[PDB]
Order: sequence, then structure tokens, then C-alpha cells
Amino acid sequence: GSHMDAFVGTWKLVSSENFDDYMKEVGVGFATRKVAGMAKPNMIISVNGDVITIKSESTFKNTEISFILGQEFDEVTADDRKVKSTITLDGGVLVHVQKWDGKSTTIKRKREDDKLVVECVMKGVTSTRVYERA
Ligand SMILES: COC(=O)c1c(C(F)F)nc(C(F)(F)F)c(C(=O)O)c1CC(C)C
Repeated sequence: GSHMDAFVGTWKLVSSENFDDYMKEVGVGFATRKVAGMAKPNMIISVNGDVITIKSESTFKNTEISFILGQEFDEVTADDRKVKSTITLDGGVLVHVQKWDGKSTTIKRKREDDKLVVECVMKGVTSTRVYERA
């Protein structure tokens, strides 16, 4: 077992706040904001050895990343940014930093009660997206 295993499973989005504003700050265009903002993703998190896989599945896109904690990787995001990503596990929180074009956004994933809470930050704008087990 590992501490990280409280994230493993299949999660469904139950609430979102300020996601349109977060996407605007990231630079997402109008049409993608509208369709992606309507999405109700499931988040599938699995661990096999040192490799963590996180999939976001929705009517908009199916996206999947696999990574080792602390080891940078190239990621194509749902809005088609080509970013350099590093994910670490710091005090029980998965911290995902994406770098591109001299910009940075950080996505934190935390367990709180029976929720998995995703906090997304860009240039002072936060979105909070709350998931529960499927
Ligand atoms: C900048 O926004 C994104 O990168 C993004 C977009 C959007 F860019 F298209 N759409 C979606 C989804 F709702 F469509 F799934 C997600 C998501 O996984 O929730 C994300 C990831 C984000 C919550 C950190």
C-alpha cells in the first residue's frame, strides 16, 4: 500500500466554481470554454508500481497522462497546449505544475472527506472542481 492509493479509483465531477474564469486566464478560446465548461468528466486514477495514470473522460475529450512523481514529461492539454509538466506528492496533495510559453498553472488534487478536490490556479484565478466516487 501507499498513501497515494486514497486517490485511486473512478471519480465523477459533482461541482465546479470559476472554471470559465480559470480557462480565460489560461488563454482558452470562447468555443472551447463553452464546450469544455459543459463537460462533466469522470477522473480515473490508477497506480502500477511507480507509474501513476490519470484519465479525464467526458463528452468533450478523453485525455490520459501517465507519469512518475518528480519526473518531468511533455503533456498536451484538453485545450491543446503543449506543456512541460511535473507532478509531485507534497504533504498528501498531488501538485501538478504545467509550464508553457513563459506561463505556469498549478493543479492540486486533495482528499477531503469523501471528495477529491481539484484546485486549479492561473495568475491569481482559482477554480475549484469537486469529485466524488463513481
Ligand atoms: C485549462 O483547462 C483545461 O486544461 C481543461 C479543460 C479545457 F481546457 F478544455 N477541459 C477539461 C474538461 F472539463 F473538459 F475535462 C479539463 C478537466 O480535466 O476537467 C481541463 C483541466 C483543468 C480542470 C485543470
